[PDB]
Amino acid sequence: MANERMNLMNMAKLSIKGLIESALNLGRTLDSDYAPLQQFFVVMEHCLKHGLKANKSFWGPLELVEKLVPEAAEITASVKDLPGLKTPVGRGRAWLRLALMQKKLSEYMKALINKKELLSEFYEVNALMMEEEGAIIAGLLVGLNVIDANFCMKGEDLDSQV
Repeated sequence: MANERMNLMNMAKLSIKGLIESALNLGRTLDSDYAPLQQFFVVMEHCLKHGLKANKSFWGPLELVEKLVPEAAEITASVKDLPGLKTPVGRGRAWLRLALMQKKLSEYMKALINKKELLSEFYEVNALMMEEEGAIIAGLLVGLNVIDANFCMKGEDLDSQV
């Protein structure tokens, strides 16, 4: 279990660094078609599912966030109202994308890992989010605050000068 954690963290380090470097080279707003970003969401999900106690999957832990950081209220509500979103895993995926758009993911993950008593309801004692790897990942996520992503309508696609 301690090895699976280290592998996931090394997987996260690589995805975070690749996303940041690639996005900076690209220079424009990112959306769902951006492969380095799709990789980040998948790795982040694998990290959040690790050591989950045997069902909201990783959505369970993400729900606690708004109680620790009020600002996460709006996106939490948004996902509970997303058109056709029917599964917890789906809500967890939409929540991650909106958090990345808000440039708030590091803040939300740091708030969670710092409340292991609450997290224990959802994770085993040796889960990534319950261990040191989880804390390193939350710190590494701060670099993603530079990412400009929009998973909805982009104003630049609609504008025209009269």
